[PDB]
Amino acid sequence: TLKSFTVEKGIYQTSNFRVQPTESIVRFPNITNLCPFHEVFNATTFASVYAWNRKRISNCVADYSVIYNFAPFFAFKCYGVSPTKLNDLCFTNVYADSFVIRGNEVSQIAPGQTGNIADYNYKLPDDFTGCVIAWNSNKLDSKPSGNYNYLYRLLRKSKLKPFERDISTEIYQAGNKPCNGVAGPNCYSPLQSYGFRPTYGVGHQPYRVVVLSFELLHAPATVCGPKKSTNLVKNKCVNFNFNGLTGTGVLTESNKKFLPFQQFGRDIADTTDAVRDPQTLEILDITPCSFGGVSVITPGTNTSNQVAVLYQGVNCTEVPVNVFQTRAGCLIGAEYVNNSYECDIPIGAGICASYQTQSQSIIAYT
Amino acid sequence: MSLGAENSVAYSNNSIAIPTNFTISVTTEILPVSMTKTSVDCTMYICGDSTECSNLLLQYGSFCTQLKRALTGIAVEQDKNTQEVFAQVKQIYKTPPIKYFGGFNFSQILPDPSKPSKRSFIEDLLFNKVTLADAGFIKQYGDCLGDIAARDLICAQKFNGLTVLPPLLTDEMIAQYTSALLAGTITSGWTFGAGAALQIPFAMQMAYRFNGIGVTQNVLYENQKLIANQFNSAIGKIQDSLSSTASALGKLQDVVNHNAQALNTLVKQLSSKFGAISSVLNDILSRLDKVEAEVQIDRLITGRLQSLQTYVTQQLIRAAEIRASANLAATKMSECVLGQSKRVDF
Amino acid sequence: STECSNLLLQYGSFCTQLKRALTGIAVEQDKNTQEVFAQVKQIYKTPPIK
Amino acid sequence: AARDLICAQKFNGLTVLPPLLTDEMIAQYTSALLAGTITSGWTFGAGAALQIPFAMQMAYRFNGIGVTQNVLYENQKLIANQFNSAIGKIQDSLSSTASALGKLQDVVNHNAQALNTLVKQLSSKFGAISSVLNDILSRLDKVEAEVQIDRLITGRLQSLQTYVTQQLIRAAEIRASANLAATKMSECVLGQSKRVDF
Amino acid sequence: IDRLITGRLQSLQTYVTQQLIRAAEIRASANLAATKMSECVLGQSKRVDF
Amino acid sequence: RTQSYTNSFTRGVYYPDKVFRSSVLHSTQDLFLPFFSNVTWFHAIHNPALPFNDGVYFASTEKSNIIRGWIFGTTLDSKTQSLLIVNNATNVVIKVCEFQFCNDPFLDVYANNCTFEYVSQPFLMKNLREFVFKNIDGYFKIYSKHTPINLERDLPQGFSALEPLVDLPIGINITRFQTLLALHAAAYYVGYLQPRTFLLKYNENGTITDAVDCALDPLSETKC
Ligand SMILES: *[C@@H]1O[C@H](CO)[C@@H](O[C@@H]2O[C@H](CO)[C@@H](O)[C@H](O)[C@H]2NC(C)=O)[C@H](O)[C@H]1NC(C)=O
Ligand SMILES: *[C@@H]1O[C@H](CO)[C@@H](O)[C@H](O)[C@H]1NC(C)=O
Ligand SMILES: *[C@@H]1O[C@H](CO)[C@@H](O)[C@H](O)[C@H]1NC(C)=O
Ligand SMILES: *[C@@H]1O[C@H](CO)[C@@H](O)[C@H](O)[C@H]1NC(C)=O
Ligand SMILES: *[C@@H]1O[C@H](CO)[C@@H](O)[C@H](O)[C@H]1NC(C)=O
Ligand SMILES: *[C@@H]1O[C@H](CO)[C@@H](O)[C@H](O)[C@H]1NC(C)=O
Ligand SMILES: *[C@@H]1O[C@H](CO)[C@@H](O)[C@H](O)[C@H]1NC(C)=O
Ligand SMILES: *[C@@H]1O[C@H](CO)[C@@H](O)[C@H](O)[C@H]1NC(C)=O
Repeated sequence: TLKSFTVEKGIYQTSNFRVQPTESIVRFPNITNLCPFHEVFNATTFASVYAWNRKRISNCVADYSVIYNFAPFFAFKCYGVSPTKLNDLCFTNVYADSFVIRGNEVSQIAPGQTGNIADYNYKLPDDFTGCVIAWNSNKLDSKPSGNYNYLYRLLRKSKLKPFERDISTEIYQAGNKPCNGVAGPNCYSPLQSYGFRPTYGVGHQPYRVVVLSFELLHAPATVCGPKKSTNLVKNKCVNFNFNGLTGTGVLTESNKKFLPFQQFGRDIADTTDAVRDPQTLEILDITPCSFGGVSVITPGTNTSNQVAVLYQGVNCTEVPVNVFQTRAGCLIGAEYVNNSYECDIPIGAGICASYQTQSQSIIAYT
Repeated sequence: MSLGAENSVAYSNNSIAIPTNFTISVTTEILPVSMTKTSVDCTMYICGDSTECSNLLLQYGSFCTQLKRALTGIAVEQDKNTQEVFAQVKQIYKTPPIKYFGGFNFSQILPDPSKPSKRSFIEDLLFNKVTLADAGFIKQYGDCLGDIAARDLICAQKFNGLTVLPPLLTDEMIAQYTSALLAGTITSGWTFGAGAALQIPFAMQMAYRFNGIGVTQNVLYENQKLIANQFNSAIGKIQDSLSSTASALGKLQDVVNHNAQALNTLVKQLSSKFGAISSVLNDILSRLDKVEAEVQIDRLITGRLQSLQTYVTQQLIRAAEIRASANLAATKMSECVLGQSKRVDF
Repeated sequence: STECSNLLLQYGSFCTQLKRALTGIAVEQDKNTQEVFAQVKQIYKTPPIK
Repeated sequence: AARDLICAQKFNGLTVLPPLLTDEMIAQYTSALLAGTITSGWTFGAGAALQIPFAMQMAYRFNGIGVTQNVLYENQKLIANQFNSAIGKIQDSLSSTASALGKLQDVVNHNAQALNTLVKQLSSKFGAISSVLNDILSRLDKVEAEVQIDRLITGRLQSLQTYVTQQLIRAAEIRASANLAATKMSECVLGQSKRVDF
Repeated sequence: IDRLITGRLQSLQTYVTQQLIRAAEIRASANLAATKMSECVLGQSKRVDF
Repeated sequence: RTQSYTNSFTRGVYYPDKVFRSSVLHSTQDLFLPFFSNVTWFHAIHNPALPFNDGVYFASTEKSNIIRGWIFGTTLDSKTQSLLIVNNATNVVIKVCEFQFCNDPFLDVYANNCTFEYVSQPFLMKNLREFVFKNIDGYFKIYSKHTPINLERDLPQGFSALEPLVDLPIGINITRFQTLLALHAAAYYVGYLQPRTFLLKYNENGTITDAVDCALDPLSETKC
């Protein structure tokens, strides 16, 4: 760490030591239910742009590997999560949405966009955590002479916000007069149809879109995945998987009176300090296992190759990554004498070290 | 605002004014010497035992080596400042057991063995006046091995890679140095700062001190009891003013407070996103694929590295200011205490 | 600009410490002038005769 | 006329605060110090001001050098005329040459050019497509304008941090010079100094 | 190239800041040395341990 | 009805997130009730639907549980899906669809593909009953606090915190609301929420003891 073959007399800081965890704690939920994707990916007719059936999905183990056997999407186009990590990362509530739009309208089902579907139909939010599945659909829902069952508002007065379903068959008109259905000059086409035909260009062909919103919250432990849960250990440095948060540390007895709705333990530095057990309700505490700095005390290499090691700021019983306890840590390799000399190598709060003849050895004194 | 009272001194061609009496007044001056020594680990602060973050941090070169070098230089400089101010005497002088120094009461500045850390009355008042911060320069992890009571501030500071080193000289050694300086100054005079300590009675030493400022030494010997009473009343007035008012040690209080709030801001900088999608590294690592999580981790690494460089630069500037004040305090200890000074307002 | 402010809010507390540093410099300048010039308890006046 | 530098510096978000003590109060403090050191000598800095004739103060100040006081009183017209010529030389040296006050000129110039550079830093693109923010908001969609805004924010934050660090270093230098000036006001004006070249 | 430019600019700015702080320390030491040359060499000093 | 007017008197706060903290001071960008605002003392004796602007403070001092249920909807004329909240004795009945007898329902206590239904514990629990309602991201949050008091003339002073009880994931679009007046006088307090930047003080437990309205006066701006 000094990039040299000869070190001089003094005290040097070299690295840091950290104790490694033994095993892991996995306490995933236990839901003995599964959800069928067959009733959401190949229904006979899906929806219009505003008739999108909100299939709210909760309390079922979801297998995310068999989705590729369904209708041919090119890629599992997600925003925020990668489509191989859903088997272990788990969410709180999944909403299923489905609508049929044009070819040059799929780009508005991205988080943050403007256009016609992004303004007059179901607009995805800018902070959207989920997956959108879309494909070309001139095989099933492409009945000729205009498929008028999938019919859309071309013009709308106001912005249609996310989760603001508008099933109104009413009229929008503006500018001079009340209209009451006079289609020519004033009371134009209220809610027209797409006219899905196979004679259209590929930029305007019908496209079926399936939207799954894998949202994230600090809510109580609802719907999760197929990860195999394990048992519990305590009072030692192990990894944990308490609900969704993970890390390492030592779990001790608590004396903080949590309110019955409060669960998590976020700190000043936005780390978790005291979190609730998901199954056997005991609201314990989190503290990380032992670490600190390590420093090497040596004379010159032209004198000797002996060293003394100072583990800074630990009680000297949790040492592994002569024994003397110091206010600045604990010292290994130096014998404490009941004498007093001038300070040669400074260590800590009044303790120094030197290389004296009292057999040559490294001694520590006040 | 008012600059002061208007005064018009009666100057004339042959008029002079000469004092006929005197007052002995003892003032107080407070000077900082050293601040808190800190050391910061880069890997636990920026990354927090993540291998992927360490691999992306290895490409940034050697910023952390020079950050550690700057912090170690500041930490050595603090011990040098304390040793330069206090450790000026060669031998630890001791006061004789008979406490008679011509009628002057030194019982509030001389130590007493009633308490384990042998400090005087005024030193005890000064140590109790500064409300210290957390400042975990002791074996702090023994208290945080078991999470008890509520969340502390030094403990969350420690858990993110920030470590406070203890000072080289303890408080009782500084009190021993101060007691040696008092025992030299009362007994020997200015002779112990120029060679061997030569004893002299305190009345004859104070006669030398009056002879140094242009007053004839017979004024002391004819007014010894009055001067001793004035000195005792001034010492009691300083003791009462320190016991009553708690707003005189503001420089040392600011020395504590600045190093508290710099570490608090360095801890609070970990909660920011810096343009990424999460402030927690594990959520970024578990949610996304390789390339996007590398982009988010690069954003977090740049933000945390910028905050750490800002902290190190602020510590270097404060260390320069503290070193200037420590040099001033060393000069004042060398000139006011170990001798008599002719520099006015010094 | 509202969008720039919402993007700047994600950068932490750099603005607060920059403002604190400049406030410290601004107070220190007045401390320097006061400790250099204001060295008299009373404002003395020269006699009318010169 | 035209747009001033100070108007643009004000408009960009930078404000210059006035000092607490106006120049009239500084002049009052200086005149009080001069009146004290003319009438009373050094006695106004050690307690109450005690009046004394100026020839007696000059005799004491010769006697502190190593020259006896009979040298003054037998030569008082010569010291008076030499001091009059020496103080009349100062206005001749200062009414024509303008290079003596270069330290105060540098104190003004550095704090002008730092604000000039920090204002000039606002026209840089820092890798974006335009330095004007409203063009970015009116020209692009949400995500791309957010990318350009992040680039501009990083550049302007770096410029502000560089300005603050340079001001901190200059404040340390100015404080060291102010401490030296306070020591010189204490020791040269309020008394007599035996220190050589001080 | 923009990434490399940002990294090298940051390293150069860090070097300039450390050189400025070192220059301030060296200037304080040089002022002390000039005072000691003016007082110890050019005269006799009454200040203790100066 | 009768529109008597009074003041807020330093109440209307709630826990913003379900995260425990203690002995810390925290600042939240949320939609709290402003301090010393203009609330209305409604006496229901003679009633169109009041607007739902970003949240309702809704409160009642009724001992005998006259105020029972609530209705929500955009048009509320059997044209939109709307919402129905029924506190049926020791149960809660929530319907996302509508029946719409008339403009004021007056259910006689003497549906086109409904989506969500709900049942739970009774909704209600010297009495100051407080429900803060809001609708953010399609979620209908419910806050509650049982407040024993000693003043029965207006809103009493002091400080108390409102705890969340039941969370709903549905509601879509709500811009009108109306209390229930089913007969088998009355008084209900209503206030309007606005976005604020409150700073909260936590005790040794997770109890909000004091708070400051950060835009009420320059002293509170200094405290922020
Ligand atoms: C010089 O001053 C001292 C006090 O500053 C004077 O001592 C006081 O004398 C009066 C009576 O003369 C007593 O009532 C006080 O108690 C004394 N004070 C102290 C502290 O001893 C002293 O008399 C003055 N001498 C002259 C010549 O004026
Ligand atoms: C999961 O375990 C808890 C208790 O350990 C039990 O109450 C619950 O019914 C279990 N869930 C299922 C789906 O069996
Ligand atoms: C989905 O259902 C339709 C009709 O029920 C069927 O034709 C189609 O093959 C199904 N999809 C798959 C992938 O089998
Ligand atoms: C921590 O160190 C102290 C000091 O020796 C000791 O008394 C105490 O037992 C230690 N704690 C342990 C070993 O848990
Ligand atoms: C000296 O002062 C006195 C009193 O003001 C005055 O009468 C006298 O004329 C002065 N001496 C001279 C030479 O002016
Ligand atoms: C002054 O000295 C006497 C000893 O003669 C001592 O008893 C007394 O306590 C001293 N005064 C103070 C304030 O300590
Ligand atoms: C509330 O609004 C009414 C409207 O006229 C007004 O008279 C009353 O003073 C207001 N109350 C306040 C501001 O406390
Ligand atoms: C915190 O909770 C405990 C246990 O209920 C209680 O004894 C204590 O008084 C509470 N402290 C408060 C409310 O400040």
